[PDB]
Amino acid sequence: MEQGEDITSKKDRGVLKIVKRVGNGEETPMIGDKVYVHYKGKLSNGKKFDSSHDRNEPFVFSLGKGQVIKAWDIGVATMKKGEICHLLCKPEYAYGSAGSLPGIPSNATLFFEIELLDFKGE
Repeated sequence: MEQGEDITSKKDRGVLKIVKRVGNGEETPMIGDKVYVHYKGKLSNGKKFDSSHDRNEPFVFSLGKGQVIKAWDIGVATMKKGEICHLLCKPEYAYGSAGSLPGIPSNATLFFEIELLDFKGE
């Protein structure tokens, strides 16, 4: 039984996490860390709207700086190196009413698969 963990501060089930592969040790990235991920995102219809693998390149960002949707700044901060999770993201924690068009509609829930490849201090 794989139940989603609500990892929001407001506990409004806006970001739900399920671990699919356990990572190494207990360390998680800190705000400001450079993080390296592979990911896939699907819309509710099951079609991919995004994927780093489809670009053949890991995605890199600084954690906690708003360089990614809120759901990722929250979610990746909970991941161990080597961890794979699924992350369900309500639009309020993603692209909201604006969307990111044309690929991500307004008011869309996003369904991610994320692998935390590595992270390091700023």
